[PDB]
Amino acid sequence: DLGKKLLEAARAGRDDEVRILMANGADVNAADVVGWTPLHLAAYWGHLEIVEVLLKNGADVNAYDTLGSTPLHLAAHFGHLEIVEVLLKNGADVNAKDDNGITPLHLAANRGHLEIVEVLLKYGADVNAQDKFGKTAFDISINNGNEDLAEILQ
Amino acid sequence: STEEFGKILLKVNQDGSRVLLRDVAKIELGGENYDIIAEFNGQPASGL
Repeated sequence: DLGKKLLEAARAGRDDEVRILMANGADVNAADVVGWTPLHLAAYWGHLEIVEVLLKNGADVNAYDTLGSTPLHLAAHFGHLEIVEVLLKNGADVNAKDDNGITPLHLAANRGHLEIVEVLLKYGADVNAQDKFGKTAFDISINNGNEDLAEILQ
Repeated sequence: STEEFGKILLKVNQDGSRVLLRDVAKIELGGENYDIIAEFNGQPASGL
């Protein structure tokens, strides 16, 4: 029970305790019941300083949960611009599709994180990428009625 | 939000196009009832 303390520390935002558990050599890809790694929790709750520490000790950036969602899915969905870049810069699959076919661009477009959408596109995010319902990130913007987002995706 | 109510899907047409609630209605936050309006020294106001 060392990789389990890392998960709790990563979610809590305890920068120091993560580095302390990393020194003692805890499993950096230690998954919980739902398949969330420390990198997943840090991306969701938005602990950028921890995301950098985890990736530096070789945290699987393309680690996916029991529904096929990655830390990039969470980061892009909950408007964590700095973390989306740090993830993408450390070789995060920008075209990553979950069990529903939803990509980080789909989630970024849905919540209307205009800045993150541009960062994903910059790293070669497929605009024509459909989900299980045959809906693109542009189809989201038109249905959401987003003027600024729709112009970026055409 | 008004944005969420606006994109309520009323029906999908045979040609694929879809009728949203914002196409047949105006969506805004407004009073339950517009009968009661108050002024304090001729200035727009509310009160208890």
